[PDB]
Amino acid sequence: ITARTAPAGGEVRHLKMYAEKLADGQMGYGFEKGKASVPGPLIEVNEGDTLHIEFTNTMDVRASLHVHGLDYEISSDGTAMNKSDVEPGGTRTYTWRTHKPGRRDDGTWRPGSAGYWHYHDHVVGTEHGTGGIRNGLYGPVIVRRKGDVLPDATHTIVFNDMTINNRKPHTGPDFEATVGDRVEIVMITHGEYYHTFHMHGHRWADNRTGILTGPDDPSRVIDNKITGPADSFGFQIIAGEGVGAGAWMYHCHVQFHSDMGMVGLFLVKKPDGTIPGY
Amino acid sequence: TARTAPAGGEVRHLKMYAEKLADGQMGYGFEKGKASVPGPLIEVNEGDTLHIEFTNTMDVRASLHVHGLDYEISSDGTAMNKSDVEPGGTRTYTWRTHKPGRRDDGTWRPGSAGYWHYHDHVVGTEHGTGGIRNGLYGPVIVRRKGDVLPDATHTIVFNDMTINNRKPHTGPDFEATVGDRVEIVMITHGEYYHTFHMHGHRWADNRTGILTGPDDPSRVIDNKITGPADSFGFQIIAGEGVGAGAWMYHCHVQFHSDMGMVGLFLVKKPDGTIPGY
Amino acid sequence: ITARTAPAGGEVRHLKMYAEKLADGQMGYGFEKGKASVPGPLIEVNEGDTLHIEFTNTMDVRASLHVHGLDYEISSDGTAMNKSDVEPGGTRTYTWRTHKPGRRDDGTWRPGSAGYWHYHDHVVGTEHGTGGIRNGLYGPVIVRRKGDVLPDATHTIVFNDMTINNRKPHTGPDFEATVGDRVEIVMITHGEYYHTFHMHGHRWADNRTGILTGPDDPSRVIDNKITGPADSFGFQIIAGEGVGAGAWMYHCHVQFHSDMGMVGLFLVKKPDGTIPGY
Ligand SMILES: [Cu+2]
Ligand SMILES: [Cu+2]
Ligand SMILES: [Cu+2]
Ligand SMILES: [Cu+2]
Ligand SMILES: [Cu+2]
Ligand SMILES: [Cu+2]
Ligand SMILES: [Cu+2]
Ligand SMILES: [Cu+2]
Ligand SMILES: [Cu+2]
Ligand SMILES: [Cu+2]
Ligand SMILES: [Cu+2]
Ligand SMILES: [Cu+2]
Ligand SMILES: [O-]
Ligand SMILES: [O-]
Ligand SMILES: [O-]
Repeated sequence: ITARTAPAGGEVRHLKMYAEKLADGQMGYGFEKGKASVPGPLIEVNEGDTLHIEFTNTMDVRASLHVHGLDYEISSDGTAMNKSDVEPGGTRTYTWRTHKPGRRDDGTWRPGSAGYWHYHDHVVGTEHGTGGIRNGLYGPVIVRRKGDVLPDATHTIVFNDMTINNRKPHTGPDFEATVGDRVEIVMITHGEYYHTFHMHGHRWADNRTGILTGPDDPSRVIDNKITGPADSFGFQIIAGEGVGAGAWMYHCHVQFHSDMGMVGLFLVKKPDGTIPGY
Repeated sequence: TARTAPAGGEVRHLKMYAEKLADGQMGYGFEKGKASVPGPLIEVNEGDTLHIEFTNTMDVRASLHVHGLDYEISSDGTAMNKSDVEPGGTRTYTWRTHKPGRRDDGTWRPGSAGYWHYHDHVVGTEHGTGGIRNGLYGPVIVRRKGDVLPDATHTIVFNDMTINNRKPHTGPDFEATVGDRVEIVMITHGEYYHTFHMHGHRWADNRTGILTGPDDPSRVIDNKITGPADSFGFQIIAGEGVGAGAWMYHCHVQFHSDMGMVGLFLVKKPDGTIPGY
Repeated sequence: ITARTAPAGGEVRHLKMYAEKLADGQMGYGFEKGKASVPGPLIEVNEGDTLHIEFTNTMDVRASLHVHGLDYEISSDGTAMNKSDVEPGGTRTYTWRTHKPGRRDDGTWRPGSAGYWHYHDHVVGTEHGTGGIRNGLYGPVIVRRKGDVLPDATHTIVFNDMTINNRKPHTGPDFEATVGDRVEIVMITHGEYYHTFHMHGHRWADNRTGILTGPDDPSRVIDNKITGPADSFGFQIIAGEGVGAGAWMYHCHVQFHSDMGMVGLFLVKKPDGTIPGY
């Protein structure tokens, strides 16, 4: 493999994070005050890393940080029940850990932390974060295994109820690549509805990485994936591989959802920057 | 050095009843007056045969239908095939299981092993809609030789918008000690899709919920979409890498968790305490 | 393996197809005028094959052909946006390609096209084909890998909203086999609803082929599979294996759906043609 690959983990990392009310009534996470986003910023670590997150709640209601997949003690689970949320104006340090896979004392195989995961609020509106998730308090987390192939770019697509990334219907988001780029997609679902994520012109493996290890990998190859609230998966594709440049739609394939605006464009450009037809 | 399942091939006999419960629910049991919702766990090894003498103590027809396991049409539990049971009647159902292996044509026949379930097929409608709603469902585990055995098995059924037909916000809660090998059988019934989530723990999305080793490509998840009659299971080490605590499990459909589809996996320290209580 | 198996692909194939309004208001695809069907005809190719489809729209509204899984250039994506649909009475040639898996220049493993796929309209009623799909413009596509086991027969089961193959409730379809037949099912979902496909007396592997490669195959074995709009999977079973002859139900296991008529029969006959009980 002459693609770039992830190194062995084991670093201690520190991060500052905020929750902020946005002017339009949404709520977002950010690494810097005044720079919150929906979805929140991507967090990327290597198996074995530890992450300490000093989280400041700048809002006038309690809020928290809850993460899927990664190791955390009960004091970092982000729930009111376990006294793990954060009062208005307060600050709390959360700790997320990750571990490599390996053989247990009893001979069984402990799975590693690697995967496409996500974080979100757990106390805004209800004790399950229903109002916080609705308002935009969610973001992606990637844990890489040593040797995983690294992409040119990562895009995050969140089906939150009947919106993509809390955007107005029929406003994408769109993103751009050049034929041949290695593009990574993190796909997260939140809210009340099931969805089916579909991409024109591209396909991926329904496994941890979205990639086949080789000719022995039995994972199915798909272009359409059912998802429900708090499901997270990811994959990498070679933009335009075997199909060329174009305005490649991605959308939820539930027909009513598609018709109501759950559609975006994967704009794959020729080496001269053009898109066939535009 | 964990305990593992032996090779199967025994003929087993079981008595089972369907009973109307005082509150209007219906449940299966191994003994009259000891019916439960979910019904009792049935556990066999690949190659075993199970003969179930089933007695319907209710005033309506009822049946037993099973997923995954081999049965002849006379044991499919449907009215169509005359395998339901009249009120007060008794019928012997036979379920079989087989090991995987090579067919004459060189193809690979899959075994019966898996996390399965049984349920009524004739109460209320000819698809068991009323019987399932009333509580006539239960788990079945078929083990492959060499499968790792747990310390304890718990059954979690999302039946419409309830867990195990319980009132909203009443669990069920389960208890373990840090380090216990805990097995979960997860079954869905009714009209709704759900997403099963556990705080602090994760499992492999494959037959056993466990990876065979470094080559196992199965994804590792903590959130699984499920629909009516889906069944899966897994094993976790309670509190592994995360410690003791009151660990929530719930459906992650936001309205469903808000409406009460939540329980607690109470993982105790060796002194019996739960951090915070 | 002394079963029949798929050969290596790499042929250029040509096909004529039509879209046709049916007397009852449905719309169907066909290989010949007056022989349209819902589902449309099965298209079956080998990895490496190319397929040129000369598609004629005989209807009074625009219509198109969009395919999942297979390689196509943007000019064959079947969307209005990319000028890829067909005006009333018009004709257009679509090209679908397939490729085998293999090693990329960077050492990564490119997945092949093989799988259980499907095609459908993309412009009737809305720009996502909502009206065309509703009316019956969908059909199965199988791409075989060299060495794949070939069945005795293939049946296509489409959960389209709350119908099977657009049929009236409680009218099947029913299929017939003899104990020991190798039967292939292509299972496609369309519309607005999620479903769970269940077959009495039989089970399959939740992987690309529905079959285990051997004792090392980790895929789960199931008899109940959740599906959403534009999901497609398939499998092979040995009719009556270990269970014998009988009227074996298949249905959606959503209780309201089976009660409302999403039920059919897999009629597995003894060598004398009878079905136990009839
Ligand atoms: Cu939670
Ligand atoms: Cu959707
Ligand atoms: Cu498409
Ligand atoms: Cu969550
Ligand atoms: Cu049934
Ligand atoms: Cu739910
Ligand atoms: Cu969680
Ligand atoms: Cu069932
Ligand atoms: Cu589309
Ligand atoms: Cu259905
Ligand atoms: Cu069944
Ligand atoms: Cu489609
Ligand atoms: O959660
Ligand atoms: O069933
Ligand atoms: O589509």
